[PDB]
Amino acid sequence: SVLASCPKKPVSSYLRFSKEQLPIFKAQNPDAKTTELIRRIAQRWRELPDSKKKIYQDAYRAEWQVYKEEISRFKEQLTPSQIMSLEKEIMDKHLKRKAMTKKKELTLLGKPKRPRSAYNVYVAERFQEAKGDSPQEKLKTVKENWKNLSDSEKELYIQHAKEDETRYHNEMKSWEEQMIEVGRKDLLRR
Amino acid sequence: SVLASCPKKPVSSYLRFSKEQLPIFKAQNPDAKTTELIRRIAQRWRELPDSKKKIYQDAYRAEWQVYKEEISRFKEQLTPSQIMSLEKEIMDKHLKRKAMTKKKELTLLGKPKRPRSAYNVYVAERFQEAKGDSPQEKLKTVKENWKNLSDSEKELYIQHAKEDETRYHNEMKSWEEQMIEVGRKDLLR
DNA sequence: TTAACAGTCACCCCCCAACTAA
DNA sequence: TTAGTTGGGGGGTGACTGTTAA
DNA sequence: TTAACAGTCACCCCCCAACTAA
DNA sequence: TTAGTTGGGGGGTGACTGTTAA
Ligand SMILES: [Mg+2]
Ligand SMILES: [Mg+2]
Repeated sequence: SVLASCPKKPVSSYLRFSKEQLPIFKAQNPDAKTTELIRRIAQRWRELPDSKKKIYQDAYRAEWQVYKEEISRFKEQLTPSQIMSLEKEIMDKHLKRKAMTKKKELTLLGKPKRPRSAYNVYVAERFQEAKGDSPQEKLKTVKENWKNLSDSEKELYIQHAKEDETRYHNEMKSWEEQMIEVGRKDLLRR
Repeated sequence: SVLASCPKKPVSSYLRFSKEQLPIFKAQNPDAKTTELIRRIAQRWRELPDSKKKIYQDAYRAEWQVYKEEISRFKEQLTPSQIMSLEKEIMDKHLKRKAMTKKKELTLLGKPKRPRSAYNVYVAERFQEAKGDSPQEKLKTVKENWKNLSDSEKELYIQHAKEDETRYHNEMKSWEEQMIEVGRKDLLR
């Protein structure tokens, strides 16, 4: 909101060149992957004479002066609630990024999945079957049938969830052992 | 601060017992460490019959109903800016705790200080002599003097800065080997 | 370090809810 | 308490390939 | 997982600014 | 950029001893 309307920083010399060169590179090489294009765009930039590189840098320097003005004026007109709101959206964005990043790291390290409850096994073995014109609607049907489920049938799912608790404790022991060895005792359950 | 005036959740049964016992234990054992008293308080709690622990738990349950009311009333009168401020205050406190925890740990583990620059070694030797009756004011007089320092005499501090940098590397090497024994690649790069 | 550009991909997050380890 | 787990549609995003500089 | 109580200790934080590795 | 480093005054706080439960 306040962060969305906040002036952004100008784009440095190379990225200006890249932004403009990517479409003309993509047009001439349609089935070439973007990584391949950027590799060559970067080459062209490094092979570009400094008389021309400078032109892109001068544009950036002049834009930096517009930005310095725009951000100063923007921050002067912000009320205390808007300043704290801006600070809160920045930190909230930063924490979601940092969370997502650590969830990706833990997945690459091969961290075991947490235990699947008796309800989770019911969702797994009874989702796609149940009526519903949407996944949200299908979960409500599964939840309604989970409540209506007899105590004899609940014991079928309680058992599967008991076997998954055993598999979590065994998998966590090996993973945690492995993590001590890889020098990552910080990841262990305290 | 919205958070400061925010009703706090009731203390659970053990902590109620602790709050009341600590003064009695402290009076009867004046030269005992608080840690030693809490250890004994925790044992008296463990040893307390469940008929008596249930009394402390009933107080808590009844107190939880007062809290549910007080927090509901409090949140209804909060403004969108105050709601957003409270949420920010809670998260800010949480992050400061997590930062401090990592700073204390590194200090516990004996992590060395980073390398200090020519400007740092300059304010380390001449801060005393600097004019001012406040640390903030008298540090300001060394900045305008750091600028007015000729580059020839400024070179005298950059040699002594690198003298310290070599010491930092030797301490860092010893600490990092002692940390791979703890088993923490998380603390290295 | 990391945000600043972009096309494609493959992975994560939100929501619906319930359950439960940390 | 939070967060992650079952399901997936329909959004959102870091890594990849690069350089610059705040 | 962490907030909820407390006494003591040995730090840490935040301000003023400049400088600089990551 | 951020964060940490030089200085310290003037407050703030996690570890330590513990259990409960949101
Ligand atoms: Mg997303
Ligand atoms: Mg990139």
